[PDB]
Amino acid sequence: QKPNIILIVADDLGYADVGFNGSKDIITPNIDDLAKSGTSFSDAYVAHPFCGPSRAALMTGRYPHKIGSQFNLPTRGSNVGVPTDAKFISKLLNENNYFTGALGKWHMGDTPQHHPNKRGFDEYYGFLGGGHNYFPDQYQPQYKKQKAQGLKNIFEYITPLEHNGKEVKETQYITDALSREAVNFVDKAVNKKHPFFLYLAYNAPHTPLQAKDEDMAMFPNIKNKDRKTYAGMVYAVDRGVGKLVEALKKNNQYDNTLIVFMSDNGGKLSKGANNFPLKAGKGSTQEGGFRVPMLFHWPKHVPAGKRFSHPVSALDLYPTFAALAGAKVEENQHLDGTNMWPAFIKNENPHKDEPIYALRHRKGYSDAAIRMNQWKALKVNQQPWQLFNIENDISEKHDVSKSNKALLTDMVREMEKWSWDNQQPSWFHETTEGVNWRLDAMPRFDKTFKTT
Amino acid sequence: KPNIILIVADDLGYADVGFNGSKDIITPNIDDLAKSGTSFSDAYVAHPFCGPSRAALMTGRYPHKIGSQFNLPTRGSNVGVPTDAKFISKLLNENNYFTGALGKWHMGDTPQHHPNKRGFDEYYGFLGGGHNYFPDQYQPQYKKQKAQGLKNIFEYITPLEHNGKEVKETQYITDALSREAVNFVDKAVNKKHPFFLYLAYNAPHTPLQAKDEDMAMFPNIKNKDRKTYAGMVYAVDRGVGKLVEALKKNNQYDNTLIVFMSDNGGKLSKGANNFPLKAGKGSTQEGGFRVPMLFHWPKHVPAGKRFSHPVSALDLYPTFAALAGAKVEENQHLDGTNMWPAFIKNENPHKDEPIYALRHRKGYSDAAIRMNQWKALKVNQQPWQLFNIENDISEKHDVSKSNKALLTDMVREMEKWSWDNQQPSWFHETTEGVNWRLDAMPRFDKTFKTT
Amino acid sequence: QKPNIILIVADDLGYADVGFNGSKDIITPNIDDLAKSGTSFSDAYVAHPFCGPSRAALMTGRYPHKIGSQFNLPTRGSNVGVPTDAKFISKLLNENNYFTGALGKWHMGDTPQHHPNKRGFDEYYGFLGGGHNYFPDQYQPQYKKQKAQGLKNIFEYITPLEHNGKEVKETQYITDALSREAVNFVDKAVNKKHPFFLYLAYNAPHTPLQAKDEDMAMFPNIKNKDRKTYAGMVYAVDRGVGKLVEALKKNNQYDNTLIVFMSDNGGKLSKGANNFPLKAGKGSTQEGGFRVPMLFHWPKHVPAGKRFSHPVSALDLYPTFAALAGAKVEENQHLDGTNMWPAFIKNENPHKDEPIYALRHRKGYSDAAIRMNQWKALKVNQQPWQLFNIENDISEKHDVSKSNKALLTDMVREMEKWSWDNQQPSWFHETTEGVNWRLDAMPRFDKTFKT
Ligand SMILES: [Ca+2]
Ligand SMILES: [Ca+2]
Ligand SMILES: [Ca+2]
Repeated sequence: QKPNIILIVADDLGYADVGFNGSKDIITPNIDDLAKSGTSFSDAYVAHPFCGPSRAALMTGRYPHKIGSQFNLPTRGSNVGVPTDAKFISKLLNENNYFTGALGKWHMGDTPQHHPNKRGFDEYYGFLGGGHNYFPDQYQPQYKKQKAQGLKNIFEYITPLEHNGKEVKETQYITDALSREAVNFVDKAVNKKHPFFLYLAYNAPHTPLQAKDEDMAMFPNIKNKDRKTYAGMVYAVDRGVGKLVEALKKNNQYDNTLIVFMSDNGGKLSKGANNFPLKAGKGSTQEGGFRVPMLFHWPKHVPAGKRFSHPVSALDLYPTFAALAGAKVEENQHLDGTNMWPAFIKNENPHKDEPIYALRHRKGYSDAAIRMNQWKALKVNQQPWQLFNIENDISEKHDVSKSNKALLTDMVREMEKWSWDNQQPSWFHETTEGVNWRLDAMPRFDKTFKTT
Repeated sequence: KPNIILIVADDLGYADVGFNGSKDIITPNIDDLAKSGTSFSDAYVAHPFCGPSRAALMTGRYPHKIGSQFNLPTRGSNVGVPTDAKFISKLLNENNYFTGALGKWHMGDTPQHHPNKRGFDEYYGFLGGGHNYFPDQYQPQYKKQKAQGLKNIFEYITPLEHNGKEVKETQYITDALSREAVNFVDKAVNKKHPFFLYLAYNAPHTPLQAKDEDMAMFPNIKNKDRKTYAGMVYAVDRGVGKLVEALKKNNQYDNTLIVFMSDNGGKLSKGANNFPLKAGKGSTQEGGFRVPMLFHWPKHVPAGKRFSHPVSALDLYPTFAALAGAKVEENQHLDGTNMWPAFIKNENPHKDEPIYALRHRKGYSDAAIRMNQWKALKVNQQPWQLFNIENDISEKHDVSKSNKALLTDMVREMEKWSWDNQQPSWFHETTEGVNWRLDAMPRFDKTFKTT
Repeated sequence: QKPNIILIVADDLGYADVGFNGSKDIITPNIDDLAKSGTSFSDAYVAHPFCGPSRAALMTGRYPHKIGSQFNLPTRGSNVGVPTDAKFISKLLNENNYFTGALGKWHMGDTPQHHPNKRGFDEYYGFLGGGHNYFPDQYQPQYKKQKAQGLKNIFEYITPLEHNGKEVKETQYITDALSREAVNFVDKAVNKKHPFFLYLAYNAPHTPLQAKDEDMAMFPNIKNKDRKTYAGMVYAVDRGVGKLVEALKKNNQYDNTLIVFMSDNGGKLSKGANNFPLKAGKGSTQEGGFRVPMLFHWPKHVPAGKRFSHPVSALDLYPTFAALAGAKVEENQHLDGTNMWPAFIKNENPHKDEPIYALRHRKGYSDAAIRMNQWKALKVNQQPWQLFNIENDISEKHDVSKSNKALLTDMVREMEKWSWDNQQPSWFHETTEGVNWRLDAMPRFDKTFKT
């Protein structure tokens, strides 16, 4: 009776780069099949506008700020990671009988205690850092050359992939390999006779922009070189989703599986993505940076052919997956999301009269976002707080703060209140970022929460 | 095992009760408890303002040791006095006591920081730093703001609660809290365990709002604010009388230890008087953290006496624990002492031991050390001063120049004591925390410099 | 079957100040006996180039940076110490049946929970601070005079020694007393019928430079006054080692005991030491500061008359002692060392293709060191990173970074990677050091890891 759960996460997939969310040029039929026979979300938000903190939030069900994970891990490697006392959704499900697998991108710590096998994943196949070169014919020779030279700090994008701690020699284009291993996983799950949970973390369409010629050949009308490469990268994900769906059907798993497909953040416009109609992209507190595509699919439980128009947070997946699995959640875990299912079924706002936050730090100041009901408050580029009616003004073109003073001020002060239990960052993505953090007396919330 | 009542007035000045020298405000019911018990001429709180003082009372620890050196953010927060420091209420509750808290909290409004999770079976009051006194005034303002859609409403006008459910209060807040203190000790009769009551009045803290009937009792007080203040204190005294008539009615009075005190010194610009002490609220001068206190407990606490040796608010935790038969573990790191053995023998419970105060400011800190007859003072970025506080209670005569070695030794022991102070877990305003970080605080290089 | 273990640690013993490690002037025959019938180490490194952090590392098996112990404890006293959640090697061995003793210098916290008896030492005899005056005839009168004056913050070098928390009145030159108590310990261990572990932490030859006339009389050819005093101090250690060895033989303990003799850091050149052929000394990331003498001795298990030429870290003693004792180590402990025994027996590098680090903080910047295989990277005096082939260039005279850019950069980046789990310091050795730490936004790893 308890359903299987598949969380598919594309990396830097732009808002307009799947068909079901308005793509005019990239075609994603297998992903679209899941949308057409399920529900898509027009107001889905991640907890942070870039990779590491967004992913920390997905797994922990907590705003990354609450657990010191506001920054990506140090790009050249580290002995730190998402804190081990915050129980991952995989570990919870595993403790309630689920068979658990994770594939592809991790970027939440490479130490023994931060490794997927210790965060409640029985199976893991992928690469532990922030991304990876896509062609083994290219990356394996570079790693061979650097290792034989004696070097220990080798760029994590060319290191060998692993399976449960043992290295492997990958042969296929990485997107295809991860898809293949997703098939292998759900095939292994047939014999287990428990429900299963799969975290499928594709690196596509994250840099570097490397695509197969066979995928790029499907977009002859895309004249721009990078956009074409990107299109091929996304299509490879779509082929993967089709390959996984044929395997689920083969095993009679398809009907009792909740599939969630989403992005971890907004697309990067300078690396082939499109976020139409949203402003800006990756790393912004504008909508482009943390409003993402999402679909649910689960026959007879998730309504087919619908589009859910109320705010949903990536933080909601933790308690929602838990509720659907029959897993008790303790109050000592401090989950920032909500079980969105009661409100989803009744077609009501699961965050009625409640804020959804984004807060991205920069050098000496912070950009911020608040989404509640129809309203979107925006703090960006050291400007005064702006307010938009995001239902009417999705592109954030018309600041109506001047005629809503009390409402905006109230929203900012509630964020100010919310800020106090944010931990100091446990790391930064670069050594100079942490020096500057300390030099600038951060967080400079005097700037961030100043009002009229 | 005795019942225990800790009554705490908020910003009650040193000279604003009769038993501690008031010439103008009259407090007969409070004075009754003094007359038939023991008052304390050298009683000190752990910090010269509300939040950290109260954190210390409940935890038995200097607030600096647990990151609670500042009042909680004035516009609300998700933080509070850390949950791993067990409150005296929780300890007593685990040793069979029925536990109640009334009025002011100001130690965290989250589920895990709420009174019901800090070991209080009953709670009636308001969770923030204070409250407007008249429901006729505050409830319409809250109705208007709530219907407007606003979520960050000023905590002084929000509705009071009883164990997490809201209520619609009808009386002047001081009288309501007194009434609920009666209701509590009445509920305690049927329980047949001993009880503990934390009665945290907001009077005479701002705003200065008094009943006309109380102000009418001070026709000779010409100053408007002092009159209002006087009426506010008198309302507390009426409350204490109403509680005492209830204790007698239930035959609880004879087996109850009542402690009446202030959380800190009075604020001179808001109607208080701290005579004969210098300065007031927030100072490391005596005015800021030397407070009135009485114990009352028939046959156990001597009647009509005045105890002249130093006592700390930190002492109430282990002293209440000892009197209740509650074991205290060393892993708790209590900074106070069980003052009862020394109290009975009329000896100094802190003989040859310092009592500290340390209040932070913008880019520097003021400090105080009280040991035996001596009072060391660091204030206003001046050199350390020393006073013989037995002879010189008003701190008029700095005798540091002729006691160099002693002063230096005292400061160095404070310097030693400072190292396990945690970084603050919050500040009362966002700018205070920014400045803390900008100024590289604590600037203990200034605070512990000697010559 | 399970061996006894003795860790003898001299304090600030210079690289060239024992015979077995090249001394031409100081003579140390009993120490040399252990070298001659065992193995010495030419490439032995401690975890930090000064006392407190080095010792924290020895006991915890962790780089002191990982546990907030990068600085010596506050010189005038404190309520902090090496964190209690990092299990000491003594506690581990004690939990696996060993009888445990510690002698002399502690300098890892003087509070109840940081005291030797709570860090897994059944027996303790010594002084809790960073050093001590050597002659009871001199120091006890000064302490008597200051205590009777009323002072509480008395210089830790003159305070009385203790035995398991009770004070004593020591009569002998401190080095001789500690040696005597080491005898007393191994005599007490005979009756126990378990294996034993002894941490013998001499303060010699740390300042102050105080020696017996009888020891100084053995070096008539040393014309320099301080070097002679120093020589006598080291000789007193050597007499102690002989006195301990005669006791081990008397009890038939000698043959089944692993004796490790080492220094906690490099010698201080301005206080009588010699670090030949190494550059600089105490507190430097040059070799002089953290490359130290070490010998192992254990008959039939440790090869006799050999000299091990591969890198060994003080961090290795924790897991190596554990493995030899049959004590399981959990991964949750985060040991930074390795069990060096498999590689030691095969005469292979126990840290093949693995770095050994040093990182000493200063005012506004940090000096650093990396030792891997033949290479030594050096960050000193705010200069660019240097690289030496330490096999060819032990004195660090010839920077070959200009022709090995990729290798140096790779080494620094691996240190940069390693730095991220370093905790903020939990204390500093002086109040102004911590203020400056905060003012200068430390750690300034932007300077420390620039390439
Ligand atoms: Ca991403
Ligand atoms: Ca107060
Ligand atoms: Ca030393």
